[PDB]
Amino acid sequence: WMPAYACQRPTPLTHHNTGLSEALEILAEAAGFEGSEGRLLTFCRAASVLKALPSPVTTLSQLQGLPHFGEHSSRVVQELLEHGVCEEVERVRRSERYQTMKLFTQIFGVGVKTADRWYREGLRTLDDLREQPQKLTQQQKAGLQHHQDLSTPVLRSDVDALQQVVEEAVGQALPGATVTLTGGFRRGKLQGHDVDFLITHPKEGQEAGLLPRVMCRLQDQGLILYHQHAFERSFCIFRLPQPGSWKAVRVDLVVAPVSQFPFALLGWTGSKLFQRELRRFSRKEKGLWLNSHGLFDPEQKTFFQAASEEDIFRHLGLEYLPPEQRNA
DNA sequence: CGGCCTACG
DNA sequence: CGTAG
DNA sequence: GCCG
Ligand SMILES: [Cl-]
Ligand SMILES: [Mg+2]
Ligand SMILES: [Mg+2]
Ligand SMILES: [Mg+2]
Ligand code: NA
Repeated sequence: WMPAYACQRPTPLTHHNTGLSEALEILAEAAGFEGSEGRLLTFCRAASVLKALPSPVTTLSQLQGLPHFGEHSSRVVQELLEHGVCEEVERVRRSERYQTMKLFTQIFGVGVKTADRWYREGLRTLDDLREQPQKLTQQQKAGLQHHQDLSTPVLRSDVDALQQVVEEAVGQALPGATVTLTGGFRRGKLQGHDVDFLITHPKEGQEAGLLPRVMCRLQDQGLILYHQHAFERSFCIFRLPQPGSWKAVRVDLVVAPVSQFPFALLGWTGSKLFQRELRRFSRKEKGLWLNSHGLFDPEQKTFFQAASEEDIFRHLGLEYLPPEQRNA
């Protein structure tokens, strides 16, 4: 009664097993910091199964038969049910390795590999990093200078204001181009740590060269605190107005041709785990190769045309899930 | 045991 | 290496 | 870590 892939079941944003899923997610995150992507995936998948259940797990019996629950994830849940805490989870939470890797990887421009190297060198705090700016990229310098603002949640109210300013620049860059809110806010989140936008134009080909024109215009309006500069994804830090001041916010801008827009919308709406699971399902169960540009049949050597996300779910033999049910 | 999503900057 | 969902 |  519980399918094995997250793309085969609705997952709402709020659910009935929040504490259990959060614990499993700590173990997933810690596995990622050690480079164990397989263990990360299993703990993420097990967490997501609990998000999709219709009521709280109250007894270990209720895990029997659920996919992605083996000895380890079951023991975590058992300890939480019996004692309200899991010793392994709490040991990870208080560990210097976990806390420092979490802090470093949260920096824009720093991934697991950089964070791990800094950890092995003995670095532990952001001020440690600030004291040797020679070992930092321009991107990392920006991420470090803006880290405090970037750690503050972006509210839905902030999103609406940002969308209007992006639409103004996009309209001058290319009249008729459109801006669609994606990522977590499209799935119904009330907060986030960034804002994701997808830009297209109804006339195929007109979107070529668009993103540099949009970036130049936002830069000229004084709104860009940082960006990496032909391109189609821009990872920016924007100046967002606040009462009597402003704050830095991460904004991602993506361009797609309208022929690819359903695939880009699907990919950029997420969740991350939902999309990994959907691509895994496509390839392993249907023999089709999915990305944010299209869906390829490698036997016929043809690309599926899609005019909607609904088309893509139908192509893959899956019941449609609206964005609010993709919170795997 | 092999596999674990698949891109772009 | 970083980034994204 | 789990699935097939
Ligand atoms: Cl692993
Ligand atoms: Mg986002
Ligand atoms: Mg983003
Ligand atoms: Mg992210
Ligand atoms: Na980072």
